[PDB]
Amino acid sequence: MVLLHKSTHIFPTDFASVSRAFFNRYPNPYSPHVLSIDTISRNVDQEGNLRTTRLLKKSGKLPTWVKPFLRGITETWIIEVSVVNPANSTMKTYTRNLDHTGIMKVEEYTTYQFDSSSTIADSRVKFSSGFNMGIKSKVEDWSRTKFDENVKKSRMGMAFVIQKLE
Amino acid sequence: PMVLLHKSTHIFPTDFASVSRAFFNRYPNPYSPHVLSIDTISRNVDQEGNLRTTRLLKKSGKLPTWVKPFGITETWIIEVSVVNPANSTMKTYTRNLDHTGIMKVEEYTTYQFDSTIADSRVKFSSGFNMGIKSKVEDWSRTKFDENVKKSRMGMAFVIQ
Amino acid sequence: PMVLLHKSTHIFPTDFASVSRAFFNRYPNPYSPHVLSIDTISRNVDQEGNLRTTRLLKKSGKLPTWVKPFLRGITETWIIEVSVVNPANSTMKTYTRNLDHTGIMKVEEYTTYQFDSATSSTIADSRVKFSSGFNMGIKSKVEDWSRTKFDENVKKSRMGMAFVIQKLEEA
Amino acid sequence: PMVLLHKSTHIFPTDFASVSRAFFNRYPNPYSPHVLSIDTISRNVDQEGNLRTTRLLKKSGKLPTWVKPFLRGITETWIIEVSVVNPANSTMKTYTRNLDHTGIMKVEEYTTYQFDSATSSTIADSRVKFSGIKSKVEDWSRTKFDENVKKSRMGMAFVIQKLE
Amino acid sequence: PMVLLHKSTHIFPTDFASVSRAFFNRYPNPYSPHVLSIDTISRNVDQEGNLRTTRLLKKSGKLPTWVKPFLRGITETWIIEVSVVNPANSTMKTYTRNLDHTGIMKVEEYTTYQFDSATSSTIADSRVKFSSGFNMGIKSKVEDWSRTKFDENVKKSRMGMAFVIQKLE
Amino acid sequence: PMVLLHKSTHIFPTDFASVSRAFFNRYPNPYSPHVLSIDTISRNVDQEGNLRTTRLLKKSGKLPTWVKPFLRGITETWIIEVSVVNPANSTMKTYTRNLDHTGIMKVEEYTTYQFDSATSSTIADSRVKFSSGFNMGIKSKVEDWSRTKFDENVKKSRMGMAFVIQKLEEA
Amino acid sequence: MSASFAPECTDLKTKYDSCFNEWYSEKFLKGKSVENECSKQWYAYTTCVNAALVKQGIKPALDEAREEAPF
Amino acid sequence: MSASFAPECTDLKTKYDSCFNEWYSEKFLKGKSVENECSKQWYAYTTCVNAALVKQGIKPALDEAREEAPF
Amino acid sequence: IMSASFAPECTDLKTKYDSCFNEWYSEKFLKGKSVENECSKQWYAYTTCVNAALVKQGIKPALDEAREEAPF
Amino acid sequence: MSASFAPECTDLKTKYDSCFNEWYSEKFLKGKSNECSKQWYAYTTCVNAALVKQGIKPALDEAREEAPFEN
Amino acid sequence: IMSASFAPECTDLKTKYDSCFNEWYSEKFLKGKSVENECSKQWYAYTTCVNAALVKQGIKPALDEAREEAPFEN
Amino acid sequence: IMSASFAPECTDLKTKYDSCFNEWYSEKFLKGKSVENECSKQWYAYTTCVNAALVKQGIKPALDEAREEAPF
Repeated sequence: MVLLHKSTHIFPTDFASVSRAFFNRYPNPYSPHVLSIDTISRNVDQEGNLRTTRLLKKSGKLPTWVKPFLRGITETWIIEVSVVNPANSTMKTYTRNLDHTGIMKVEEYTTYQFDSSSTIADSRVKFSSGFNMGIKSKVEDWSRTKFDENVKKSRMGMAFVIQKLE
Repeated sequence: PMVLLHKSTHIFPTDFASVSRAFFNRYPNPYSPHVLSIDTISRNVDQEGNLRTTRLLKKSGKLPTWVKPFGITETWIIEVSVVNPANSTMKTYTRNLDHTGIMKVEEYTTYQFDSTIADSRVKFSSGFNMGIKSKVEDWSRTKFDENVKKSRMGMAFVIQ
Repeated sequence: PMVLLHKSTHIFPTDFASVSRAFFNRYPNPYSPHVLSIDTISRNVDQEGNLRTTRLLKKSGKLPTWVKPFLRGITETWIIEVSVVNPANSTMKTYTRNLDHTGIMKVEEYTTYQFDSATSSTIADSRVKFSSGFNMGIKSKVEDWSRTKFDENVKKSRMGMAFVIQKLEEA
Repeated sequence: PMVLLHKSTHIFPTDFASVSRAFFNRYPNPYSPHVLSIDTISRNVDQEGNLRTTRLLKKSGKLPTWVKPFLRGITETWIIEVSVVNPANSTMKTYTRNLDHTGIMKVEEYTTYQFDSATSSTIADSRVKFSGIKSKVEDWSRTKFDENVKKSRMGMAFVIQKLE
Repeated sequence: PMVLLHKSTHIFPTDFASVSRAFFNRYPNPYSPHVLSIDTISRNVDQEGNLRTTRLLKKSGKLPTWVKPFLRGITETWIIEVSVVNPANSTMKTYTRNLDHTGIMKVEEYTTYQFDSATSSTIADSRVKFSSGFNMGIKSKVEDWSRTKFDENVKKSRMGMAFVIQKLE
Repeated sequence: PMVLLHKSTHIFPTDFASVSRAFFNRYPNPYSPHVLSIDTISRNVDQEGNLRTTRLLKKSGKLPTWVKPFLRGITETWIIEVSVVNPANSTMKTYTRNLDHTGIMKVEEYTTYQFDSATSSTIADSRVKFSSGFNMGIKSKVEDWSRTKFDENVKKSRMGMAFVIQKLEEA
Repeated sequence: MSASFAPECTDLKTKYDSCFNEWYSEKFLKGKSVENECSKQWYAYTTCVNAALVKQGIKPALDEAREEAPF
Repeated sequence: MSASFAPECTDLKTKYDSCFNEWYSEKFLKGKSVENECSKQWYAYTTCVNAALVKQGIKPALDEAREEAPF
Repeated sequence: IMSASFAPECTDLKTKYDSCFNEWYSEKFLKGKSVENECSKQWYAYTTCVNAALVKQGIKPALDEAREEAPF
Repeated sequence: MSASFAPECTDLKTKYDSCFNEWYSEKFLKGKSNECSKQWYAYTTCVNAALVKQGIKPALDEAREEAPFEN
Repeated sequence: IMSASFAPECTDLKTKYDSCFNEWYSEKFLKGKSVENECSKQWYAYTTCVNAALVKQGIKPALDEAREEAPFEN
Repeated sequence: IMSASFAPECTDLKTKYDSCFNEWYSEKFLKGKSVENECSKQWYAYTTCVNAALVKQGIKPALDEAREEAPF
């Protein structure tokens, strides 16, 4: 199953301050569940762009609709990959979860692009769950069982009644 | 809508008259305790001399425990049957009347004389899948809104 | 319908214009993270010169664990906020309550701000009324259960008694 | 404390000796599979010529779906069953109730069998009396209130400062 | 890994031949409605003249409420049944256990049938061992919780304290 | 009763006075929103000249998912906080624990603050013990389950076998 | 003997069913009849029941499944 | 056929119940007796039961309810 | 940072309006210099965008009902 | 009657079981004696054909290697 | 920006007291200039109010019980 | 307050590297005055400590696998 969301915001400031903010956005009081950020790799490529890969660890609650055994607080690793193109003054950022991926994959793309007098940031999120197939399988077993049970009950009941008749 | 099909066959070592009479009288009995009541809705003999009956049953049962977080204690079931006394044959059809949004369970059974041979096929049809999609859509929305707030705010804070 | 009450009072070491203006601008702020939006639905000055406003808020939050399992989860709730300012007396009255999930709970909060020239301070008195029906829901589910079970038990008593009576006559 | 009452009546087309005797031997029977054991605790003839019996039954079963989800599950209940028989008037009085799990619920049942010469039948009248969350709700409301008082004081003060 | 034991003894006022034959034919019967099928996998007479049988039952039933409700619901279990009959001594030994769902629980039962001429009766001794890993599952969940709570609290302390220390100036 | 231990260390790039004073004034702060109130219960200087303080904190919070679902939800906890400051050696000891909800869990924390002139820094060592006993509740339910299943099965055998033996002797 | 979902009808239902059983076993299946010889008891029963069935929220769905011919 | 909560008592119990059933049907209900004609079987059964029952954690609630008069 | 409208398209309009109303609230109304609405341009824009968004939402009846109520 | 887990095998199972039972009671327990190989062959060919499709065959083969009555 | 007492009535009092303690803590106690209670007045108002509130509270027993303990002894 | 590494021992090293990077990012990279790594020492120290710690964490397979992805 896949769900998609989008958002736009305009930052009343220059591309340099924004992108710099992004690299340093943690900690901040609006983001309390963030435990760590680590820089895995960073360099400027052949075409002159800065390429960074970072690792975050967050704390949080797994969703109510998940199996109530996995409910509770856990920690998730998240990867964040970014490209800055200083020529066009544009930035692309991508995060996705590394673990709990069987349950969901939640990916976020956000592009910052300059408008010569503000930085326009476009956000896209794609959510994906395999929960649907798990539920479906559990249903298959339920149906098999209900069917088999009902066949025994039919056979017994009809016997009991046919006898009580004759 | 998911669909699963099951089939079954049974052999009764006795006469069609007794099987079909038993079918009309199979409740109550100790192996089918969930049957609360059975009522005859309509019965008549049709153009070709066949008996056509429609009955109404109420059985109790629980929705499966894992579907709960996405229920009702009682289900109504319609049972429709044709008996052909010439050929000694019978056809039956049962299905639930309500909770059809969740699941529909249809069972066709044909009885025929040889001992009496019974052929059953059940079609389960589900939408249990469709139920999750609603709760998940809601969760997704709320989460996305929360995060949109946190991204905007956090970023503004640091930009300061 | 259960009704619970709470009261609270705060004193602001400041003036009515600052307090009331803050109230109209109290979101966003770092201590109120579940507030998602505020909107002004209507605003006008009445016959008596008092300012009348109705605003709409959206909050996110989890429903309490004690609700039925189908409603459990995280949701967004709408809140109405209704306020009157009297610039003559320097007084304000506000009232908020949730618009949806009203089957589950209703939470109403009345708050009166009044200026006090004596303490040179603005006094705010809040009273909150929680009113629910979860209790009525439990009582209902139980009653239905009782009827159904009673039916089964009388059925089994009758069926069983008949069975045994029949078997004890073949003798 | 919730109290519910129910009544039901059945007519057995047979004689008092048969109905009452069947009652003393009513288990096992195919409709009562969850009954595990029956024992006669005491049996005597009283001053007025009646037989007074006390019996102890044990049954298995699932606790009702509306309880705290930790006590939900399958358990065993002990039941006391007390009876008086009047051979003269051909009447019987019975009383059953659970001995344990009473903290959760009490279920009492009266059933009287009486012979009716008119119908040549035995008439059975059964009467049943069935007889914490609010605390949890109270605690919830106090907490939500305290949290919210904090948030209002803090938030308001914050904004008032920023407007200065 | 939690283990519980139960033992029980039953006395059949009849001869070993009748009891053991009943055992080989104990299903279907009205008091065991959840048994869906029984099948004979192998049957042989061994070196010592004893009958060695292996059978497969399929049962339906509901998983217990104490299990992770993701596994809760109704299903089917396969059960294997192994038996030895000694016709000389008039004795029988049997063993059953579930083949599947062993992740949730393993439930084993040994039973010996023996004749007692004194009572003219066949005495059946049963010993059952229930064993589950549920306990380890809870403990693990609690541990992860503790680890996470601790991490959160370390962050809150470092951040908060640093904040207040900064506020002093 | 399970016991889990965690230990941790932090280094404050500042002097003991600032760290310890910060300690007595750590609330409110934006990273600790669940703290509702703190009160000083008793404070005195002891015979050997060390400051001895006892304080009372109240927190709001959610009970862990692994507790009995009848207890799940949000509540309030009282916490006692006991400390000694040694102005001579520049050292501090603190101890906290929950006063209520001890049926569910006890969480203890000992922490020593110390000045290290080498690094010109204050080193804080924390050692936490979690203890529960929740387990004994769960196990109890399983026991009961097993007992009942076993009794049922005995019934089923005794009846079932009898039945079959009967059906065979009619032959 | 079966109960009706509406207890008030149960007794009547028993009378109709008894009669129908004899007509079915002795006459219809033996090729001696193609009519409904149970009109009195049927009428009584069907009136009582339909009185009950209007109260129940099931009449629409039942009617829809009666306009269907699953054969 | 029914079982006692103490398996050792089931046979004695059967013997007793058998005797009582006869007495109840043939003597008591017919007014030909208002005495206890099951002294021995009842003694064996009840000795066993009280022996087994006293070990049970159920004996208090039971005794409590026996002081009670539901009529 | 300025508050969001439940409909993002209205946020900017809302900001303008609120800004204008703020100036009026402090400088005129509270000081007794006015009992009229000097922000009708911005208000009209804002309120049109909002009510447009509000129709899609299932809340207009409930909002109206508690607005017909007078909690004072 | 008794079901095989694979319906196609049930008649075969009956025959086999029928045969085994006689042999069990009349020859084996009386020390007078494999007279069921035909019925056994048919039955077991059907069952094993059915078991290959079953997802329990690994676990079953594995459990058939265990000897629960040894030590 | 000031912490609350569990009893609202005491907060202002608590604040006065805390302010006083702080000055004494940083300037006199930590510098070896004092080992007595130079905040007795504020301490008096605040603690009288607090214990008044505490009497009504359901935690007074658990708290008293925990105050007889000495977690730093051995 | 500055970010923590998942390995507390690296936090100090991390802080240095990050600090260095910020400068270079703002003053050199974006203004076209540099496209090289003037942070090699601090970076080496940090990433050595980090990889040392990373071997211990059971997440390294997943991270390695996910670095083979190219999401753009």
